Amino acid sequence: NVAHGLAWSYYIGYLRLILPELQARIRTYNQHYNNLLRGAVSQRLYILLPLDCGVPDNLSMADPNIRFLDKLPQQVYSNSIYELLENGQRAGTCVLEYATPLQTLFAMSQYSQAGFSREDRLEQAKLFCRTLEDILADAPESQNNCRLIAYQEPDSSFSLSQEVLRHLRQEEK
Amino acid sequence: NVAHGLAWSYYIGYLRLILPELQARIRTYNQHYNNLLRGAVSQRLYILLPLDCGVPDNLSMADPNIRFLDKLPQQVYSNSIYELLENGQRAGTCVLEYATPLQTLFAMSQYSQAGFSREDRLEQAKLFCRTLEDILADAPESQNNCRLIAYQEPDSSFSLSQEVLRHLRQEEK
Repeated sequence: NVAHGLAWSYYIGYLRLILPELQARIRTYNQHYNNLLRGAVSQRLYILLPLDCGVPDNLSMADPNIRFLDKLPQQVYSNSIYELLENGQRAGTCVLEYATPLQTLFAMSQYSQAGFSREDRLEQAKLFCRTLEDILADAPESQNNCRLIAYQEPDSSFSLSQEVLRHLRQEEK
Repeated sequence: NVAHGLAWSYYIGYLRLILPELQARIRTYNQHYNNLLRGAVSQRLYILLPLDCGVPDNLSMADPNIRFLDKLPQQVYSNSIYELLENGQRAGTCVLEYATPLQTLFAMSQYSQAGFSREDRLEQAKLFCRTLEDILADAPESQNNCRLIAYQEPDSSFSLSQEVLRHLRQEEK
């Protein structure tokens, strides 16, 4: 039942650290990194939670319509702005990253001495989102600075860019 | 019951990574970083587990008889060699560090929305060592490359250097 510790550490040792000074680093990119143009990166941190726990080290490997734009300026943690493409053109920009602890779950199910099957993994990943949802709920302001994008995959097709673009548009209003 | 996830992640995402190429990086420091002298740093990774979960960011703050000697050479993870002093003179050298996840436990008990008392912390820290002991047992070779130094503190006095120097000598034979 590793999910509990996974969620607490991820909030306590990461989110609660970067999330407070988050929107600031963004308006800095949007308004103080250029003279000629205002940037339009969303205000929130988008966290990918594939319940499959696959974490490609390049999001273009997950979707060529997700392209790295720039590093979120600092103030040390490194974050990444991405543009999302739709029909060959930019539909949004946000800071985007995987929830790193899913790597632990993935790796746990590739390691014999753990007795960890794909079904264990899934059961644990879902548990992880729910625990994290709950922590962020009872955590002041934090829940508002970020949005959780949990998803699985069928056997049709799946667009990660469309998935993000949803919240990226559903938040414009 | 965060300890389980804490232990698995610490093994899966850290120990199982650095421990394999560990003794190599040490003999490199001991035999290939100098021409005139052979180094005498121990072969194992010494992991501090204060059940109090206090982690000072300088081990000289924990014990002035523990002094930073050098960074363990690489091959990216950074590690630290320490000399241990006894009566003003060097009694051993080893690579030494805290088990980082105890920070999560410490911080959890300083954060209201968690319902985490000192007693919760202790109960959880001990749980963490035991889980980690068990993982390292059923993990080939790994258990041999490292030694776990769990300890609490009274209300007499406690020497961290003496504690380490124990294993540092109990391993010489």
